Amino acid sequence: LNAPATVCGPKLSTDLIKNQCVNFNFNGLTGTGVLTPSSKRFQPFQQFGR
Amino acid sequence: KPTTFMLKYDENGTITDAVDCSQNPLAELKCSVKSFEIDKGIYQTSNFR
Amino acid sequence: SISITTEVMPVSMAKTSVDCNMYICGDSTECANLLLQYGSFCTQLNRALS
Ligand SMILES: *[C@@H]1O[C@H](CO)[C@@H](O)[C@H](O)[C@H]1NC(C)=O
Repeated sequence: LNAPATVCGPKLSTDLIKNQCVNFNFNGLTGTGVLTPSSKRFQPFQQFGR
Repeated sequence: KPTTFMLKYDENGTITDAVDCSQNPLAELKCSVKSFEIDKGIYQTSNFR
Repeated sequence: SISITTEVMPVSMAKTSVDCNMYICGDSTECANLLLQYGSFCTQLNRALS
């Protein structure tokens, strides 16, 4: 959980669901919340922010 | 379904009353106060919704 | 002489409330289960704040 992940696991991807309290999983970062579009800009090759 | 309940046990080891915390705001208030009798006024509740 | 002097005194402060379950275990079911083992501690702070 530092960089973009290059070697990974054999799990199937799923379509995005917007505006609903769902359990997400982004590169092994599990959680629970609602998903909204963003206007924030990131540094290159940076995955997530806190 | 996985839900939140609250149960009351009497003086003989049996279940006599129960409430579901996700049905009504009144039931959510009962689950937050953790009692079946509540008094007059305004209270703040948890998220069992 | 007639002199008018002023005296400032506080009366009240802000009223605040804290949701214990969402401060400690934010949207986590497992942490909620582990929090019920600590019985009747979150209900003791709401009484004081009220
Ligand atoms: C239940 O407990 C009470 C009080 O201990 C007792 O009087 C009664 O005989 C018990 N049994 C029933 C069936 O109520």
